[PDB]
Amino acid sequence: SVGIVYGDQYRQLCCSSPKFGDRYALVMDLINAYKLIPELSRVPPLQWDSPSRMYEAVTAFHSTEYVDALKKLQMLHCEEKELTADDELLMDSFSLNYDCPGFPSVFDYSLAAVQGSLAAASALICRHCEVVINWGGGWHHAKRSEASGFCYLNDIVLAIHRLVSSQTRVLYVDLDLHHGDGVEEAFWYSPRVVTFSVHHASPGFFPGTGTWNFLNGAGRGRFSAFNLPLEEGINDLDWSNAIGPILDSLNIVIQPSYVVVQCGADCLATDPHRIFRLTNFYPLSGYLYAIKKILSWKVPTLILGGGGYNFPDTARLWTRVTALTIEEVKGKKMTISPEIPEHSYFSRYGPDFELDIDYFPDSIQKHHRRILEQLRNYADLNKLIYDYDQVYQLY
Ligand SMILES: CCCCCC(=O)N(O)[C@H]1CC(=O)N(c2ccc(Cl)cc2)C1=O
Ligand SMILES: [K+]
Ligand SMILES: [K+]
Ligand SMILES: [Zn+2]
Repeated sequence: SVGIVYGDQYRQLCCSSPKFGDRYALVMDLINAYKLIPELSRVPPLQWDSPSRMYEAVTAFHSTEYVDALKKLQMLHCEEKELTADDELLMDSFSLNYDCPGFPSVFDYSLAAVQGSLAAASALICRHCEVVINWGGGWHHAKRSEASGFCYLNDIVLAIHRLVSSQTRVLYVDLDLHHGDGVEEAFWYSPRVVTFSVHHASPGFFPGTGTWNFLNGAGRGRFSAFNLPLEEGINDLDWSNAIGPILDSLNIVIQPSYVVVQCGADCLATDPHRIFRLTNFYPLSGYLYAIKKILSWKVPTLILGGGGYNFPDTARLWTRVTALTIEEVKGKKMTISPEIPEHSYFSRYGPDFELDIDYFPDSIQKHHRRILEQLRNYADLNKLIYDYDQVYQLY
């Protein structure tokens, strides 16, 4: 069973932010336009018995003072009440400013992603679903006491905490254009959550981490945080060859109980960032290559969204990821028309109204040797036994 998180209230909240507007509606409506919803099990967002239960859940990671501030920000924006100088200073102390400003539903909006991803984790734990998709989740930058990169609450960290707290190891794979710093930091000292981010890094590029400083964890979590920074311009094939052996080696050595994949769509060639040149093509899209490989491991998996600022092309990609997941999990052939079906947001898919995006297409060897060494160090530190040459052969 492949699950997907949605709901009427969830849709309105996921569409209430100024930065991401109606992206989630385009995504879910295109999935619906392609007749995928009857193939999927709807997973409703988690709700709580009381304010105290909600607060307990969110402060499993975030600080009480930060959650207090995020609630107050919504309350202030809920009225005409412009912030006092003291309130501005309070918000600044949590980076609830500039790129992460307040809006009338900022706490409800960020809490909704947490509700969705926690529900997804529970459905995996109870084995109701083999894979769960949450295209309203994936906010990998939020820190314990700091908003960052349009992320206010870290739904990923809270979902992973629910998985490991259910011997359990989690592999987190972050495919976003940006380094998954918030998730990496949360599990820096934890050997049982191994994090792996592939991303662009360059001077002045957000958030700045995930590159040479390589730090890789600390304490009992030493060697447990993996990173592969790539230069601008990389295409589907080169990105696939860069991460492919790393993914397979992580699965062999870690033997994870769960995999959590952040599938931010800002690596697409048509994203306004214009840094990587990945596609959604399925003849092959780097995203689909990676997701297909992860799903072949037959490990219960959470697939999350993230970045993606070209909303129709994000919808194009995530619709294909959803169909691929159905096909790989259920063994059911999926046939998506190359033409965008008529539906509410059909006019947004100009100019050609095709499902393919409108695009025409040894430093990594050193990184591979470095990561192989780090994997061996992780395995030694943690008394894990693994076929050294079967893993080296992957590269
Ligand atoms: C969780 C994924 C979506 C939101 C975060 C993310 O992964 N995004 O896609 C980037 C895009 C971008 O340009 N930023 C950014 C740049 C500079 C500054 Cl200062 C703050 C934010 C992000 O956070
Ligand atoms: K990433
Ligand atoms: K870790
Ligand atoms: Zn991003």
